[PDB]
Amino acid sequence: EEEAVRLYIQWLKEGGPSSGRPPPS
Repeated sequence: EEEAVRLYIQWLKEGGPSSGRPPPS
C-alpha cells in the first residue's frame, strides 16, 4: 500500500474528481 494511494483514496473520498482537484498520481 502507498501513501500516495492513501492520498488517492483520500482525494477520492474527500471528493476525488469532484473535490476540485486532480488525483494524487
